Parts: sequence; structure tokens; C-alpha cells
Amino acid sequence: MQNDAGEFVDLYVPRKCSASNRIIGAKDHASIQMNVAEVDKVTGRFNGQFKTYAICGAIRRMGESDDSILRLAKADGIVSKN
Amino acid sequence: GKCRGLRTARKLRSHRRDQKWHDKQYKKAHLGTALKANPFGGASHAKGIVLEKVGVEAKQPNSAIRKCVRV
Amino acid sequence: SGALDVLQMKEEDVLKFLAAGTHLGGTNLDFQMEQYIYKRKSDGIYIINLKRTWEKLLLAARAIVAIENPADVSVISSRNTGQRAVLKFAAATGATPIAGRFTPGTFTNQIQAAFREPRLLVVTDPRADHQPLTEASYVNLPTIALCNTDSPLRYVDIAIPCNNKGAHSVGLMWWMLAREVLRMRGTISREHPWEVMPDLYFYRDP
Amino acid sequence: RAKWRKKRMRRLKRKRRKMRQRSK
Amino acid sequence: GRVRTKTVKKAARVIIEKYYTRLGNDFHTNKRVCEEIAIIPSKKLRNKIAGYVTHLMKRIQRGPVRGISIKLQEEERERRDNYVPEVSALDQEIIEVDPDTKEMLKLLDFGSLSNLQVTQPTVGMNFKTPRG
Amino acid sequence: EWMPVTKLGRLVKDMKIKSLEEIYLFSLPIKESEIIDFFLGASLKDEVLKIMPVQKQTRAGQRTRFKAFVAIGDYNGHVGLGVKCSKEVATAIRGAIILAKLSIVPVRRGYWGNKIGKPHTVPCKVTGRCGSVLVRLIPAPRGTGIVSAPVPKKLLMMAGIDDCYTSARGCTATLGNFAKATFDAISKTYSYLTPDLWKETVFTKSPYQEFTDHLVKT
Amino acid sequence: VRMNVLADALKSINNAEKRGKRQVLIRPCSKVIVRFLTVMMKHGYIGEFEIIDDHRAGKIVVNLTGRLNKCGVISPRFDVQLKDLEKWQNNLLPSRQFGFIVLTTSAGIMDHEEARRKHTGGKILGFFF
Amino acid sequence: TKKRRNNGRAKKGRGHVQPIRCTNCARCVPKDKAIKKFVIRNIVEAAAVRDISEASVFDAYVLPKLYVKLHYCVSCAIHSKVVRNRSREARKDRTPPPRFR
RNA sequence: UUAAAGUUGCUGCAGUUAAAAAGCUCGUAGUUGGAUCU
RNA sequence: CAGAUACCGUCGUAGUUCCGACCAUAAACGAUGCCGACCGGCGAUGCGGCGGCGUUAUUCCCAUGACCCGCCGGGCAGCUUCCGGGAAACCAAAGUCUUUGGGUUCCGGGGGGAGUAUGGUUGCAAAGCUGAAACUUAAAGGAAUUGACGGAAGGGCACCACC
Ligand SMILES: [Zn+2]
Repeated sequence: MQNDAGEFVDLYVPRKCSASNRIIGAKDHASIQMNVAEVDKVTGRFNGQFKTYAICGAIRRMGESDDSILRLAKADGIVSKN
Repeated sequence: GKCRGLRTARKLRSHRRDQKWHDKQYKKAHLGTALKANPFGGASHAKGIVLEKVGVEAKQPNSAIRKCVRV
Repeated sequence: SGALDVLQMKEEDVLKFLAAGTHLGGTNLDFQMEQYIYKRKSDGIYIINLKRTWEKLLLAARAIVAIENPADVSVISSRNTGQRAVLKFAAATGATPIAGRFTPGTFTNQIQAAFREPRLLVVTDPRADHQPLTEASYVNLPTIALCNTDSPLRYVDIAIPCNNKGAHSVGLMWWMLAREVLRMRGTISREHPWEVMPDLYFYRDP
Repeated sequence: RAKWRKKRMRRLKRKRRKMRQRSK
Repeated sequence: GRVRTKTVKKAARVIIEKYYTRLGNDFHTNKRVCEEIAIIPSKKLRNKIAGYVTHLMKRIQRGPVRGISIKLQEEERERRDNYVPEVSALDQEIIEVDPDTKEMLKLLDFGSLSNLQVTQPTVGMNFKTPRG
Repeated sequence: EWMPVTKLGRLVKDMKIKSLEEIYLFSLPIKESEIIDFFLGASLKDEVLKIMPVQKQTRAGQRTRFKAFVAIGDYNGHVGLGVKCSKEVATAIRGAIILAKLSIVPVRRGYWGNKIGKPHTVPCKVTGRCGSVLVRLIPAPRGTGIVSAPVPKKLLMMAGIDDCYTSARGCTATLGNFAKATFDAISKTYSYLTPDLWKETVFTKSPYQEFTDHLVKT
Repeated sequence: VRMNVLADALKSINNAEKRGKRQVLIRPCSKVIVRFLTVMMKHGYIGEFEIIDDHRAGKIVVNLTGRLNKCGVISPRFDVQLKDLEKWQNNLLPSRQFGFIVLTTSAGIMDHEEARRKHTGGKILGFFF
Repeated sequence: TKKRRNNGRAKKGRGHVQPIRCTNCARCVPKDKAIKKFVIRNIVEAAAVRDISEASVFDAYVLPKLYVKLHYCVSCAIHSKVVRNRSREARKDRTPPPRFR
């Protein structure tokens, strides 16, 4: 990924699953990257910003991508406590 | 599966000794019956005297007469 | 709702949920839908937690709002009970509707007639709309689904706990999503109630 | 059938018991 | 047997979906509107299209068909779809609620609802089908 | 004249997407060969590995049809393999080349010992599996070359690998499975997690989201 | 019966991380298990863990970070001299840039590089990468 | 190669099952392998009921039935068309035939 | 005769259908053996 | 029946039954050694225990039984799954195997000759156990796929088929 001279010698840096920390390969066509919008505290309209989550095909074949995204959104404050 | 202890060397070596005899190359080389049945007796060449000229007909699908000699 | 007091669910909405029978599920429970229910009542019917339903509906609305092109979102319903509510959801927000039979190869076959490349997919039933939802695993599609207590959650990324069987419940659930999408975009005021009533989304037996 | 050949090979042995003895 | 073919059926469906306004129930008029528009070879093929057109227009009066799409029919079905009663089906003076749902609403700080009415649940716990 | 039909082709043809690794980063399926011809092009070279006749028994005799295996590579970290069956050999080869282009994957290269210069070998020992055939790749010292059979050596040279030890188990006489097992092992180099790739990922906007306005008006 | 409890400890952790789980329970606990887990943790492979007391052989709850490819035991505990370590690490480790062999020496339970620094051999407990 | 997961039987968790005789051959068949049918028929057929009630001295007499349990070997159930052959997947359908309709 | 032979397999093979788990259980030698002490 | 030393039928000896000694073999099969850990769901069933509305032993006291709804442990199994494996058929074990080590017993090494000869041993016998070689051979074999055929089962058509 880098040599002794410090130069970066990697063709590209792949993505990693937000749930299982697995590398998302170039032929993983069942992986998703999802944006969830952010709102204003007062008026409650679309601020213009979003938060991004990447889920891998193995995790969303397993049936656990619904709970994974809910956990990740709870961690970021988007979803209320319980 | 196979035993994997630290005091298993005798078991492993004896089993290998016993099971090598089921290898037909090993048995043929190390048994001694294939050395007594070899007309050359372990030599690469041998000398002999011609008794008769013979003709051996080939195995199918080939049809010919291979020309041999009895020695 | 990020614990915000403007995004909390109100009594006029809980009364709509109760009248449509949204809180009422089936006799069976999927093991990955267990966290969304409150309790099982005698006569063996599971009760869905309306607080959880509201949170998941708002998350789905956020996911929809994040799509820049309104037409990139495709909404699909196979059963007739959802066919009037997906043609009406698509007429208010601009999404692309598919009501009826889904042709296999819509998302994967690149020379067909009705070939499309959505950025987001919303379906009415995971069990009934299974072909559009598995075909989305070939082309990197996120999926939002309306889920009952017996609904599998494969290839489902946002599952909304609701009664997806009753016509009133389906129409109400599609009408609430459009309402939240419009109120999050900022085309509808959040104080005045919507002048469109849920009845426009309902299914009528001829 | 191998059952019959097994039966055949046993009659041969039973007869060779008689025709090949220690007294021979 | 007297069964049409995909050529005549396709041509007739196209004619109906493109020229709904002029076509009607009469055969001898639809026979004359087809010759004016569609470049069709001889009378025998012209008539088998214009006969299935007349047959297929009667079905439209009974309601829509799964083979054609008229935008005027789209407008009519949209007028049918834009139907809402004055009093909705979801605004009720009294809503019947089970004792178990009432506790869920209590956890939802909705214990002040005044349209609710807790009912008596069924006692016999018999909700399964007999086996065999 | 490239008239693209997918929205990835309409962004490649309009200079918006300017790298193949930009498409690889988002795992988007590539359905048009002109996208590959656009970026790699003059770098690509192909090789016909075998021509397999296959037969289908019928009432009136056999029915013969020919199968072609084609490998493709730029010798600089990209490699693909495609197979096609058709009634005529020329058509089979022409159609297999397209598939080989559409299968092109990147290859990760690493260092055996000290890290001086460009990477020359596989980053770690990797195994590929295909229908009774197992192919193992082991990193090798610089300058050793590719110690392998003639069939996987072609694909290993196409991919830019310079040094590698190889091992093979199973029926390797079926080169259709022998070539698909080494191609599988090469694909895994960008799937193996190493302490190099332990950093948190930063998410960049996808091209579909970034060129929304361009795609709407085109 | 249960022999080599550390084998069961390491097989449970490997099997859970294949499933993408965030926590694993290990029973029974043992001090060899704890030292091996600490060696794995100081290299950034598992993360914080916790021991539950039972007035018996306790148990362990381990947090998993998705950074583990394999962790395995070697049975029996072969004796390793400092001149035979290179062959072992060639046979067991996936590369010369990452991976560790865990040994027990008279200076403690460590990995194959600390053993080289301290100039000592020992007995091989296992490996992880 | 193996055709059925249950070996064509119902034997599970036991060693030996007592045999029975086929009704048609008198062939020994294991009881869990035999094809069994319970037949409840009428003594008189519909071709004779009209001639039986007119001669009956009892008003509203109900004619008796006949109860027979029949056991078949695998060969007779096939020859007598009691059991047919069916496709590989259909073989896994073990619902009784829709006769009760 | 060595490699090829991971076709003698300690590293490192196989035993449902291709060669192959003893009819079953007991039992001595052999092999292996749970926490726990600065 | 061409022939029947068979299949079909009429008799019928040993045997089939019991008591007491031998014999130690089966497609003795789940064609799958035993002990231990981890890895997905769902509904049933047999036993033991624990809890809970309500029916019934006729109108009541409690236990006790028969139903009903669940939970726990040990069993015989079943359905489903992109858990993973496999040449595949298929298997929640036949999984956790080139990312190769939990413990241990037995056993295999291309096809024949051949489970034969010979020696030993057990048995009244029949036989059981142990068990070669000379020689011969380029394949034998396992799964799955298209056809062809079936004295295998279901449908359809024809006055060059019948009615
Ligand atoms: Zn019979």
C-alpha cells in the first residue's frame, strides 16, 4: 500500500462494510451505498447534508442489513432512543 | 482420524511399515519373488543362443506378423 | 426523528393508525421482525409497536429525500390493494410507479423495452414483490419495504413494521410516506394538515 | 451373479479336500 | 375453426389504441375507416382486422382491456380514481381497542385519548386449526 | 460509433468518468465493452487458450458446436477471462473477446521482503477454487519469475505479476477449470484484508449522484 | 471429552467472526486463554474483553472488530528452537509483512518476533493473522 | 445412487419390523414398507339397492357396510395401478391424493 | 534409482454412492487427559 | 414349452415349534466408528419438569386426571436456507480443509488372478479366521447431460386409421 519511500503504490483503495468491516470488491454487485438526509432542528426540512452507509452483499443476503442500518442510524443520532 | 500425540512415533512408523506393503511397486521390489522370476536376474542385457525363428501375430485391431526369435 | 419535538408523532396520526388496523399483525412472527412488536395477545395476534413504525417510516422518508432526482425512486406494487396507492404516491412526489406484474429482466437486461436503472426501490410487500427485490441484488439497489410480522428481510434495508394486508392500512401507510417526503422537502407546511385525505389511496372492491 | 460363483468355488474346495489329503 | 392470428390481432389493437375517436360499434363504418388510414393489402385481410376491431370495441364499453391504452380512458379512470367521500373512513367517534393495545398506547403517552373504548378479549385460547 | 444504452456508458462517453478504478470503487456492473475499450484500449492484448468442440446428441446424428476460451490483459494490473460457445469458430472467438473484456478485474501487487520500487508479487498467499481444481499463489523473491504451469502462467503475466510460486491440486487437465481457478485467485487480491487497509473508509459521492444534472438533461 | 480448552477457545472466536458477529462467549476461561487473547489484542485484532467469575472456571466475553482472518492452535505443543522458527513461520503465516505465531517461553507467552528480540525458544501455542 | 431419503420405508430408530403377507401374492413385506388401504364398501352395489329395499320387511332399514384392510407389496400396487410413478420433484409430495373433494 | 508422487500423506491423502468403518459391547497394555497457587 | 431338470398346480421328506449343547455368518445398511466444542430458522411429536385464562370428570373443598397456551432438558424424525462443503447426487453435517493440527481405534492404494493356493488355528461336520505369488491387462469405475429403446405410465391426431 506504500513502500519505504512513503509513496502510495496501491491502484485504488476499496470500500469497507459499515457493518462487518469487510472489503467490498469490484464484482460485489449486491453491495449498497445509501445516503440518509439530515434535517434542521427547528423547521425540520432537508438541511442539504446527509450521512452515508455502505452494506455488503453477504450481510444483506443474511437478512441482517435491516438491523445493521438501524443500529448505525441510532449511533449517529438520527433515530430516537428506543 | 490419525493419532497426533508427542509419544506416537512408534505407532506412526509401524503403521507406515505395514501400509507400505500394499504399494505394488514397493512389494514387487522388496519381496524377492519378482527377482527370482526375472530371466535376466536383475541385469539389463544378457547373451543367449538362438533356437528357432518364430512369428507372432499382432493383437487387434492391428493385423501383421511381428518377427521374433526364440533364445 | 432524532428525538426532535417537531418530528414526533401526534394524536391525530395515532388515531388514524388505530382506525386502519395498522398495529395488528398476523399469527406468525419472523425471527428478524421480533424487535418491532410489543406483545402477542390471546387469539394469537401480534401487536406492532407504533413508535417503531413511526421511526422506520421517518428513516425511509429521509432515505427517499436524499435522492436528488425524484424520478430515480421507483415504487412497486404487485397486489391490487397497493396499485392505487403507488400511482398516487408517484403523482405527488414524482417517483416512477410499477403497478401490476413485474417483467423479469427490467433491471438487468439492457436492451429490453422498459429497461430502467433506479437509485432507490420501495415495494409494498417483500413476499409478493420478491422478483423486483431480488433483481435489485444484481445492480446495487437499496430497498425499502412495508413488512408484516411474517415478512422475510432478505435484501431489505429499511423494513417498515406495519399491517401490509388490509387495504386501509396499505393506503394509509403509502399516504403517510408521501406526506413525510413532501414535508421534509419543504413543499408542504408542517402546521396545516394536508388537504389530501387518505381515501384517495384506498382500494375499493367492485 | 457372484453368489453362484461363490457357491461354485466352494464345491470345488469341498471336492479337493477329498482328492488332496494327508494320506496322499 | 375461425381463429384470428397475431398479424390481424396486433394490427387491430394498434388501430384501436391510435384511432379510438373515429372507431365505433358498426362494422361497415370501421371497414371504411381502416382503408382510409392503414395501408392494408386485399379485402380479405382488411375485413378480418375491421371485424375484430368491431368485436373488440364492445369489450371496451364493458370496461378496460389488458391490451390497449387510450388516454381518454386514462382520463376517465383518473376521474374514477379522484373519488373521496365527504366523511373519511378513518375518522370515527369511537375506536374499539383491546386491553393489550391500551397498554401499548400508555407506553406511548397516549393515555388521554378520548375516542377509545377498551373491549373484552376472547377467553378461549382456541385459534389453531385441528391437525390431521 | 458508440451510442451508449446504460447511464454508465453515457457518463464515460461524456468525459465525466475518467478512470476505471472509479467504477471499481463502487462495484458497479459493467455491461458495455466500449467502456473497457475507452480506458485500456491500446494496452490490451488477448490470447486464445483452447478451442473445445462439444456435441449434443439428436435423432439425426450429433450436433457440433465450438467453445473458445480467451484471456485478456494489459500487463499492468488488469486481467480478464471469457468463454463463449457458438456454431462457428470465428463467431465464438469474436464473442468470447467481448466477455473477456467485460470480466476485467484489477490485481493487487505486493512485496516479498523489503519495499523498494514498484510492487512485483502477490500481497499474500491466495487460493482459487473451481470444480475440483485448487490453485495456490505464494509470494516469491524478486527476479525469480513465475514458477507455475504453462496455463496459469499466461494469466499471471497478463495481470502484471512478475514473481510468484504456484501449486495446483485436482484435475488440472481440464484447462477450463484450471484457468477459472487461477483467475479466481487473482480476483481475491483486492478482497483480502491486511493491516494496510485497516483505516476507516471515507465515502465519496457516487457518479450517479455526482452527475445527476448531466444525466437528466442528456 | 474436553481436552485442550484453548483449542475450543480459538475455534469459537474463528467461527463467530465468520458470521459477522460483534461478541463471542468463551467457556471455560483459563490463564493460557487470557494470555493468548492479550497477545492478540495488543496487536489490534480483537479489542477489549471481560472475564465473568462463576466460583468455577469462569467465562470470557470478547468484542470482535472484523480484523481477524484466522486464529488457530497447534497440537501438540511442539518444541521450537530459535533456528527452526523460520520454517514454522513459512509454513503457517500468510506473508512476511503480517501474521504472528504465539509461543510460550520461560520469559512468558509472546509472539515470534519478541522471542527473536529476547533470543529464546519455546513451545508453539498457535498462530493468528 | 440413492433415490429416497427414507429408503422407501417408514422405519426410524428401530432395527426390525415384523413382516406381513401381500393380499395378492402372499409375499413377505415389512409392515412399514407395504402399501396399505382401508376399504369401507357397501355389501350391495347401486345396481342392486332398488331390488333390495322393495323386498325388505323393515321400513327404513340401513344396509350394512364392509371393512377390509388391504396390504400390497411394491409390485402389486404398481401393476394394479394403485400407485403410479411420478417425476423426481413430485416424488417428494406426500399429501394424499385429492379424492376427498 | 531420485524428483514428478499431496499415487505412502509427520508437514500432507482417503473410507455415504468411485478401493475402503470391525455385527455389537466390555476390557488390559499403548495413546490422550478440565479450573486452580506472585 | 421348440425344449423346462423352472416359473403355475397336487402331494410331500428334512426343517419350521420346544428343551440341552455346537456353529459365529448377512445389502448384520444410515452402505456413514466413538468422545468433545462452535455454527440459521419453523412447526410438530415421545418422556420428565415448570408456569398460565378458560372447558370437562355434571353441579362444591383442594389436589388429581382429559383438553387449551407457552418455557426448559434429553430423544425419533420433518420442512426451509446462497452457513459452509462436494465430482455431483446431495449433507445442518458429509460444515467449521492449501486460512491445511481437539483426542483416539479400525481400515484403503488401477482392474483381474483371488478371498483362490499354501501353512497355522477353531469346529462333529458344514465351514470360520489369517491369507499370497507367478501370470494377465489400458482401462475398469462414480455422478450428472442429450438422445435411442422399453412385452413402464399418461395424453393427442388422421377415411393413404377405425366406426
Ligand atoms: Zn403382491
